[PDB]
Amino acid sequence: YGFGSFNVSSYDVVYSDHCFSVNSDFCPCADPSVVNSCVKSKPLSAICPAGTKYRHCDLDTTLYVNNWCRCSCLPDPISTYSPNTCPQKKVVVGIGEHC
Amino acid sequence: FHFYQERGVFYAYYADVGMPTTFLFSLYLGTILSHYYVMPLTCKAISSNT
Amino acid sequence: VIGDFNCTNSFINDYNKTIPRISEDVVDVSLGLGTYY
Ligand SMILES: *[C@@H]1O[C@H](CO)[C@@H](O)[C@H](O)[C@H]1NC(C)=O
Ligand SMILES: *[C@@H]1O[C@H](CO)[C@@H](O)[C@H](O)[C@H]1NC(C)=O
Ligand SMILES: *[C@@H]1O[C@H](CO)[C@@H](O)[C@H](O)[C@H]1NC(C)=O
Ligand SMILES: *[C@@H]1O[C@H](CO)[C@@H](O)[C@H](O)[C@H]1NC(C)=O
Repeated sequence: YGFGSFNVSSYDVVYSDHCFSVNSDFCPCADPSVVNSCVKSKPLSAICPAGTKYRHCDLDTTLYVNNWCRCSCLPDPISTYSPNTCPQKKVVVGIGEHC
Repeated sequence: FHFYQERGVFYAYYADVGMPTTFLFSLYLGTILSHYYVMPLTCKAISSNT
Repeated sequence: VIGDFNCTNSFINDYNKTIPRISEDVVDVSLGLGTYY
């Protein structure tokens, strides 16, 4: 997805603190057709590759607010702690392997 | 063939004479392999009509 | 699918739903099949 680089100093060392694992058909871009049906809190979408699956969005309707796309991973995977809904599952590094 | 993974490393065993396999190679990866596939062999004349 | 790069899309039978029945067999390790040195 285009990790380019981390802008750091000359002698900075980078270390992570939260490692996440996904599946092998994971796409953070939303579907480009359910964005053509929602109004409130509209998402960003694009074309995902051959085999991947987009982000799911609920079509929520209430008495104060109309049809809005209630999708996962809000605010962020680092602080959303109803985490059976955003695919980026938290992990811990095993022996011999990288984050 | 045996193909397995353990602690970043990939291990391959093979045999052609007999049933038990012997060690072919190992390879450090640092990652976890999650899927495999057997490719279809588009041949010309191997079929039932051949 | 396998990759995500369009190499060739000539002669693509994309209009089908019949999953090929694959095969089955039973493993039998009784004579050494499945072991190594
Ligand atoms: C780090 O790089 C980005 C992109 O080149 C730039 O926008 C940002 O200002 C840089 N950081 C600093 C402190 O200059
Ligand atoms: C190949 O198999 C078919 C199946 O019935 C049979 O009719 C044919 O004679 C076989 N040909 C050879 C060369 O074995
Ligand atoms: C895939 O590449 C071939 C090149 O021969 C092209 O004709 C075809 O339109 C491409 N497929 C798509 C979906 O663009
Ligand atoms: C799948 O293709 C075969 C031949 O290519 C055909 O006989 C069969 O009806 C097809 N099934 C479907 C659901 O399209």
